[PDB]
Amino acid sequence: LDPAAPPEFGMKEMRESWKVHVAPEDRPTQQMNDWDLENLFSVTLRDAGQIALIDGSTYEIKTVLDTGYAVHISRLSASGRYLFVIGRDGKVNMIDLWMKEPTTVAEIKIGSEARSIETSKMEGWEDKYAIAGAYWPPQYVIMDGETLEPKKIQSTRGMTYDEQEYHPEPRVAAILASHYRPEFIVNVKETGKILLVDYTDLNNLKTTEISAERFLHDGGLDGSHRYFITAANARNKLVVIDTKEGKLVAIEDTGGQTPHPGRGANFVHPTFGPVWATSHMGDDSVALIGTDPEGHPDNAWKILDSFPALGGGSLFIKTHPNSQYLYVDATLNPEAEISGSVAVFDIKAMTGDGSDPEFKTLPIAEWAGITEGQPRVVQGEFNKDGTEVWFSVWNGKDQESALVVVDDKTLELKHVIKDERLVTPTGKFNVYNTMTDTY
Amino acid sequence: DPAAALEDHKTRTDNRYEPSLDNLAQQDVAAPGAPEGVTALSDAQYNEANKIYFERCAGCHGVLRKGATGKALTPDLTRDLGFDYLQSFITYASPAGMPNWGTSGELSAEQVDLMANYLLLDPAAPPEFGMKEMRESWKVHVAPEDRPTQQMNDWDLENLFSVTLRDAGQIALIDGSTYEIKTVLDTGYAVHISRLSASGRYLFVIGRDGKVNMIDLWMKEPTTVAEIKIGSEARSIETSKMEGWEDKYAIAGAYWPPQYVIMDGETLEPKKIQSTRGMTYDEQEYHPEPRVAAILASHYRPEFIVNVKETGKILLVDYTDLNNLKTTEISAERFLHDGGLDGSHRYFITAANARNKLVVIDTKEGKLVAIEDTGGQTPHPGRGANFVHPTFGPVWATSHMGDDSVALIGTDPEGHPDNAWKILDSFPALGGGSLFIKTHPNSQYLYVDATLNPEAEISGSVAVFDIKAMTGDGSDPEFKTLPIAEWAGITEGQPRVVQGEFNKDGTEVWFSVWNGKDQESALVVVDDKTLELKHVIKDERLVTPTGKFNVYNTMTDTY
Ligand code: DHE
Ligand code: DHE
Ligand code: HEM
Repeated sequence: LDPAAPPEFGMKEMRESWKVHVAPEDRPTQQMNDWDLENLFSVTLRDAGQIALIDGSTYEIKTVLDTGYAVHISRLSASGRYLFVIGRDGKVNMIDLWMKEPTTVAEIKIGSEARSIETSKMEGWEDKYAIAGAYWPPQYVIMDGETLEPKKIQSTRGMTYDEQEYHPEPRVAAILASHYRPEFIVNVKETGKILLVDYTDLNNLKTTEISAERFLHDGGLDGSHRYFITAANARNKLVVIDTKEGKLVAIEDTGGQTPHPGRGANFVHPTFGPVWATSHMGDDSVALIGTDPEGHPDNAWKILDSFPALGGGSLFIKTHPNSQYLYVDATLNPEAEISGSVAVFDIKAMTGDGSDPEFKTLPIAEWAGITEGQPRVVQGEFNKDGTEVWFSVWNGKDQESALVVVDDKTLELKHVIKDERLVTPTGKFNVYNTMTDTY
Repeated sequence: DPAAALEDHKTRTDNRYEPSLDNLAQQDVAAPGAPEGVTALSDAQYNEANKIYFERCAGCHGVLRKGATGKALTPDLTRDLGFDYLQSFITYASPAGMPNWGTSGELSAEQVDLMANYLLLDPAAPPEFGMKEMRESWKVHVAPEDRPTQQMNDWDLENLFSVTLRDAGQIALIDGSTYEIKTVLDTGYAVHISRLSASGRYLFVIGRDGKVNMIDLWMKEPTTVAEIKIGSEARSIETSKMEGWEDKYAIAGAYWPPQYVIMDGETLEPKKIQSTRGMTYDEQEYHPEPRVAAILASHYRPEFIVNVKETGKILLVDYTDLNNLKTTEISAERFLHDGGLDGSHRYFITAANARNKLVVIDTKEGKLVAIEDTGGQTPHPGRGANFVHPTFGPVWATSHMGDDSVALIGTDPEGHPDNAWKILDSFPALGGGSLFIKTHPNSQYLYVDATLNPEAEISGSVAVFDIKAMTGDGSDPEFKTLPIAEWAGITEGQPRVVQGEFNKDGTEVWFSVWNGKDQESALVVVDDKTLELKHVIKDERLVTPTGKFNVYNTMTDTY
């Protein structure tokens, strides 16, 4: 039978869902609670349709807030004051961390299926805007950073970059924010276009539509925050965009199957210099790409090394400037023992001689002490000081889950977080590292 | 109440101006399945109804029936209305289309039923037309390397006129001084407009069917050197006019699919296709059929200026990099159609016709500068008419389809600040149904036609205002009436006079005496200095002459 196109979701629909619980004039003018906001972690309690705000040093759950169902990610405004979360269903909640009791100050629905949201990060534009992307309808929406008022909706339906054929369903994938220009960086999956959207004028809207590679998914900025490196996953490529000049710089095959970097991991390789790393969903490989055209021209935008980690099914790779370690999970691996563990490479020991660097295997799920099921360990996230790294031990909604905190210096267990309210923990986002894009 | 069709569907002068998608209508379609509660149409019946729909209803209601000037007619809506309502409503007929080729708006009893039944069935979206399709249609008849390196014919190219012989799908190249038809070229289907490359060497024509032809005027015998199809229905084309980018690119706009395409200015190779489907500027709701209307070229930046109708967006597309594509999507006003640049070539002034607004864009800064109501009904400027009003200073003028008014808007923000982007004067011309207003820097006269006027006396004449006599004292300036059709001496039918166009020197202005395809038409040349008849062009080959474009005035945007 002929398929019936699902309903659209425009301004009228968004505005009807738009609710401002606490108007800006009624919010505080300074932090009114005594929490260490920058060291706070926003944790997704997936199936419960909630998030937990957890103290990064005491591990105390400061509060559990109701949100949209299965929040995909948490993102922070550039000032670190406002917390934005978006559920699979397209529901966005804006939380004021300055309130005596932080809660949702405004909410809005931006589509039927959505996975991304981000805040304005250009100097001078702090707290000005938020942007959300949807799978359905194929669109992104720029909202007021203070009230969530929907200001500009842009359809992503359009032509594929290569064969230049119309595609009626180009889903918006990752959305990042430029630190070089007042622009949002939007990945459009099926058409293989990366959009640089200038938010200085939403009426006379300037955008740069960059032809990249199809199946764009996730990615991150390099250490200098100038270049966006993203995975065109189904095609095993990493695309590099210069956000300063607003143009494609390179497209390179990682040599692995289905790279899935998350925002990736930037570090200074002892021999190669500045690099960005990604693991893969399709195999056990970890690939490094040079990210320094000025200082290391010969290595810039070239895959410098590829080596195995725990196994396939990896989703997130992580490191921090203060750490000498590179953490790699294997969340989707069919083998319980593997999906419940993390590989850790010693960056200092890397020579880049072509051999496979050794890694230590952390039995994260074992450390959490969970009997039932075969819980999957996922996504490392560092605290503000970059001295501890957290991992979610993801089990079923009616099963026991946990968060495992690892001491980065020793690679030993630091703390196991368990609470009856900790249902299906997945994404974890430290306020400071998220607001500053430190990865 | 179906009786509402009396007003809703009444023929009016400004509503005869709706696109007829007769090219897309030629496409054969399979009949869809009929859901519970609705009777199915056979493949033959559905095809017949589909052709009628595209030819006389899709212009106002949309190919996809999502609505344009007329509301949406999707199955979810029509099924609630019911067959009886639809049958009764459609029985009263629909608005007539353009004269000399458009529909009468009358349907037989069987056709009314076919339409009512058709509206209850789920509309199938017509085919897309992407790169593969374009490249399959792309033909380079004479490679650039094999073309002349200098003009090989002895024609005064800059004084040449490219004239649309509409129904025949041909164009006539006519000498501007001798009035000799130098050649008549075939393209297949009706050409809508002719545009010139910035150098004046290449002549581009766009057919209503999406066919683009590029003609080399330097050839001993000018002919199409390259061709390509860019869609199913199209009405606009333009060339790169930024200094330094002469002959680099050409761009074509389409009604269906909703998209524009940038092509190589030498070979027509399709380089970049952009969909115009998107959100309306004001209510910000997705629109699946935003038609591309007029397209102009910036003289301040290497950009094309693209009007997107249903969404009310004006696009400034930077052609310096087609891979890392820079565009400025300007929220303007819905129903953008035609327009032109002011005398300084810096500001784009365009009519959002259905809303009686003129939208002004600063092409240097790339931003909207003003939106002003003309005070008239349905402005249709063509590219408009720029002149230095004796008291108001630089102004741009437009006439209207819905009434007899001529409106002037100040176009000098620096030199005449108070008058800038304000309607400085409004006065009557011959009558309603006007389509084109015209002047030239070397002329002291402003010409205004009345093509669609229901009165023969008026539709066959032109009003001429003496710019030097304008006082801007609030009173209505007088005008002389030139009996253009009468001067052409045509008996049969009711020929309609349309579009003035000057020669290179601005000493003579031409008008088309547009009659039916099986009737006699003519081109009338008026001596600008005396406002007297100069010459009448008549030829058996001159079938349905409409648009005329002088090479010099088109390549330089002199209007
Ligand atoms: C587009 C996209 C982003 C980037 C967001 C941004 O830039 O703000 C993203 C990031 C993420 C991030 C970001 C982490 C970071 O450090 O930036 C996390 C934690 C995450 C948890 C999951 N993701 Fe994600 N995810 C998808 C989409 C996306 N995920 C999918 O389409 C997919 C493959 C399947 C689906 O139906 O959702 C998928 C499965 C998952 C999971 O299985 C996870 C582990 C749990 C869940 O609820 O689905 N996704
Ligand atoms: C989008 C558009 C432009 C701008 C072109 C550009 O910027 O390159 C334009 C310009 C034009 C211009 C430009 C004049 C100028 O000086 O720039 C002319 C002569 C013209 C003669 C006609 N046009 Fe036109 N015209 C349409 C569309 C357009 N017309 C329609 O949709 C409509 C209403 C119905 C249709 O189905 O085509 C229509 C009917 C007509 C006619 O009936 C005319 C009078 C005769 C003909 O040849 O079809 N159109
Ligand atoms: C072509 C023969 C044609 C059809 C078919 C058609 C149908 C149609 C219907 C059934 C309605 C009533 C819908 C309702 O009451 O909800 C309707 C209404 C309007 N139409 Fe129409 N219409 C056809 C042709 C045209 C043409 C050529 C125009 C544009 C000049 C046009 C316009 C309108 C208008 C206006 C209305 C009233 C509602 C509104 O949109 O304001 N139609 N039409």
